Amino acid sequence: AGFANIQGRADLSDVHLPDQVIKDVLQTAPEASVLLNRARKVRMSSKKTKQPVLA
Amino acid sequence: PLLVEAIGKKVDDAGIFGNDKPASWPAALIPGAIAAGNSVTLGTGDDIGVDVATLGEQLALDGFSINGFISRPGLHWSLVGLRNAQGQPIYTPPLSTGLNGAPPTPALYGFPLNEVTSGVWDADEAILLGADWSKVVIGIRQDITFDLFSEGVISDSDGKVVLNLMQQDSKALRVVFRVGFQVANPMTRLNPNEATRYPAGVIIPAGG
Amino acid sequence: SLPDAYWVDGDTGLKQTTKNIWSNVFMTAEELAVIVPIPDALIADSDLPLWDEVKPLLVEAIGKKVDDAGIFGNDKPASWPAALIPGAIAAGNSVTLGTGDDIGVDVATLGEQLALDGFSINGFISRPGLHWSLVGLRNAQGQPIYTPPLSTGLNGAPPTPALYGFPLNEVTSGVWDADEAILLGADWSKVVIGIRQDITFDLFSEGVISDSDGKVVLNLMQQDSKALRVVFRVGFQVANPMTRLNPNEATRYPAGVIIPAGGG
Amino acid sequence: LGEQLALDGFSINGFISRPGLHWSLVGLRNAQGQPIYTPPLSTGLNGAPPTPALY
Amino acid sequence: SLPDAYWVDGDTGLKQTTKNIWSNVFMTAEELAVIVPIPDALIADSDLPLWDEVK
Repeated sequence: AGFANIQGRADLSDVHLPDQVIKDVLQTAPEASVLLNRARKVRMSSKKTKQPVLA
Repeated sequence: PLLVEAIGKKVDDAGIFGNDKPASWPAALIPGAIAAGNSVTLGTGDDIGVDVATLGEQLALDGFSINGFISRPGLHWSLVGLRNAQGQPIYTPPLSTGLNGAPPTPALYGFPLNEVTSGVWDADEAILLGADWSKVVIGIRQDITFDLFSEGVISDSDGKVVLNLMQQDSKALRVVFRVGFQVANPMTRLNPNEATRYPAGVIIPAGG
Repeated sequence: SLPDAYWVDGDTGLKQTTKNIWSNVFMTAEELAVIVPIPDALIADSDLPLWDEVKPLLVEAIGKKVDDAGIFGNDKPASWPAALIPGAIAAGNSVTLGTGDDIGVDVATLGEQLALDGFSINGFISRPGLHWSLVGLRNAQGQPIYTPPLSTGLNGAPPTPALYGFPLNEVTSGVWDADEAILLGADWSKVVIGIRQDITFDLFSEGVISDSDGKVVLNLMQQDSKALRVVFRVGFQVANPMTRLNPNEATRYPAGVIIPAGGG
Repeated sequence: LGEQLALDGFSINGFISRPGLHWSLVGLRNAQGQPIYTPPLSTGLNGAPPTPALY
Repeated sequence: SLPDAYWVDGDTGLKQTTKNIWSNVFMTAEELAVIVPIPDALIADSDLPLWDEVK
């Protein structure tokens, strides 16, 4: 044919028409723990610790 | 970073709500206050401020003073939306409050209103927990430790091999953390009875 | 998703395994454009410099269509996601005005729904005239509510236009439909516009304007004329990540809307 | 009236008014019987009224 | 597909349109592998280097 030949998106390869990528993941920041910040913090050096109490 | 977050979530869920808790650990803060009777039902009086003051009185009757809260997600915006029977603002002084003006820092009775933004908070169990936080202790034995493996096996409870890292072209990352929890309730002159003295109190939802 | 961690049953207890999951989000560019033909006898003898006069109005006319598609969903391209107001309604992040006692408690109901989804409001956009409708409303006691009690008297100047310390940002470009919304509140960092081609102007001295069925309606060479073509390519995304407080995509949304009351 | 001008895109800039409107405003009471032209908490019958103004 | 071209019918004869077409071809990587076990005693005792021999 002579006329009305036109280049469509359907005529090209996936290598001609690639999607753009964003490397940054869409997420919210990780939440910090309640007790690991509110509670008083002590360094243990055995499986158990003991304290005397007035009773 | 997602494994560090997942560890912190399990510690809070054991220490506050008592879900899937180790057997050597004491009663968690919410079940411990409910068992001691340090509990209030929301809307027992005219505003959430009277239930919070009831929680403060219950700790004073045990010999402990509140120094802070942890609380449900979205509580602050439910407090700025709060009106008395005369249609006035409850949460801030009426003489300095109107719709143009910015809300205050999230607080009740001068204490910060720490909303729990992790998925741990079961709002069908509690609205708010108040305590003496000096009485709550976390013992760290081994900090969050990461190890990577390229030889070895993942195995069943019955000795059977389930994944072989060498023979199935795979690696694995192991995370380990070791931790203790204590809530310390010394003897007080006001409440010598161990079964009802406690250093924390809770507001629970209405109804069943 | 998120991984788990598990309690180990004593020393030499058998440790457990876990995994994690990811997915995709997309954005598509769409095109809006127009032509302005002028016979160059009129360009030459018009005291007004017509090409420098029309350009600001064409820039403004492009911006008006992007707002109407992205906020209200009017003439919206078929590839674009749901618009902010229809999306907020479908998610259930909606409040009918006057269900509470006071517009300030309906705005607070908005802030709580977003906080329960895991997002915070950091601003508004609102209907034209909202500020004067705020100075014009009363408590059940019959007194003004928009300012502190010691600044409610009718002799005094109204405050800077705001709700809860956020500026009202009335939409003065004429795009707004007050039968659909009074106020939209959002985390505005979660709303994204992708520029594929910024507004480009081309001026042509040659060729034709043609009908749908191929007739020539204006020949630029043979009728001593020029035409100005303007083109923009733009994409729109509203980006809700997976939050800790609401995992469900069907009900988590980063914006909320206050809507008009129903009829009798 | 201020809203109607804003729905046309004009900003209200000032007024002109009927004779005696100022003393009509200092006599303004709501349905609960409180004043409105000045705030109820900080005005009572003893003190001078404000300079004649509106918003 | 391949683009055609044409003979123009005299000076000021009407020239004709043409188009080109592409498609995709796909290649998938697959794995082949084996394990060879040997005792430490043989690796030590051998006068010939057993690993660089088997490779």
